[PDB]
Amino acid sequence: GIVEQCCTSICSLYQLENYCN
Amino acid sequence: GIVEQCCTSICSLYQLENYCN
Amino acid sequence: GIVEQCCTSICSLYQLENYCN
Amino acid sequence: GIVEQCCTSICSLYQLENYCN
Amino acid sequence: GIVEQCCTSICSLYQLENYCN
Amino acid sequence: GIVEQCCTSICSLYQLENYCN
Amino acid sequence: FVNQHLCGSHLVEALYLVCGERGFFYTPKT
Amino acid sequence: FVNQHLCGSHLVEALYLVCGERGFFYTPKT
Amino acid sequence: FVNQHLCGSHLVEALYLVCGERGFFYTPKT
Amino acid sequence: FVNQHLCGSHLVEALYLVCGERGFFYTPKT
Amino acid sequence: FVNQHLCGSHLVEALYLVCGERGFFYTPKT
Amino acid sequence: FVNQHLCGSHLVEALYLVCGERGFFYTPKT
Repeated sequence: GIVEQCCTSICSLYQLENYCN
Repeated sequence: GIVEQCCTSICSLYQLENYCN
Repeated sequence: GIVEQCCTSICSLYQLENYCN
Repeated sequence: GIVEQCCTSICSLYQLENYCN
Repeated sequence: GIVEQCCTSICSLYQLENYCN
Repeated sequence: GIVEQCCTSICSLYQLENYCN
Repeated sequence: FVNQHLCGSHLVEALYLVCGERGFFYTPKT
Repeated sequence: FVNQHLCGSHLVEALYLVCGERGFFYTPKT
Repeated sequence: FVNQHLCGSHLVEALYLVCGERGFFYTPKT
Repeated sequence: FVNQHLCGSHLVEALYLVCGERGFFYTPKT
Repeated sequence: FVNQHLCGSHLVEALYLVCGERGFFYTPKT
Repeated sequence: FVNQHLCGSHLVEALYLVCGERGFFYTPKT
């Protein structure tokens, strides 16, 4: 969901915001 | 709550479990 | 200039851009 | 012995104890 | 030039000096 | 001996060799 | 090579760095 | 010296290391 | 406590993370 | 991708974290 | 597995560690 | 601020980096 999505080749700055509180 | 509690001198292994999911 | 400025309490996102290439 | 054993996919908590002093 | 050269299997100590200021 | 000696303000490159195997 | 057990430890650093003071929930278990 | 903005980045590493596969919520904003 | 010799090693991580693909010059010697 | 020269630098972090105050011997040379 | 976006963050640590007080230019964009 | 429990985790990185392939004994308990 997030690990396998960003641990493959880093996610974009906005993609990380989706997991922000 | 957790940062100021463990960023001061590290918390114990059990104290970290309180923040586990 | 940059180390003593950000190693004290972290700089802002824009402040880091000043050192970008 | 320990590097090639844990640098492949992380070792278990007990496996690390074997290398404890 | 330097990343793809050292991020593959680490460069030698002297190779890093070439990128020193 | 080594932690309190290098965790204060970093040790010199040779000082670290004393702890090498 | 390691695995998620060590890779996620660094994904979180950039996570809360982008959130700034905000927080986030990290669950390494899809 | 840095601050929580960088200290918390490493507290999380040990956090999910103790949780193993479990997850946790990190909120650097008491 | 360490010193700049170790603190700067982590300031650069966020530096090029903000620059993305761009680069930057790091000189720990004002 | 790096190599053991950088991977072991992080295996030790969890090593003495599990040992707590105890110590350990790290030899990256089987 | 990550990518240069995270691998370079650690190559710089050894870079200025070898340079000592000197500095260096890091450009992750050949 | 953390403590030796986290500071030593990074002293070892430079330790075996200077030793190269050699190894070393790390005991955070004087």
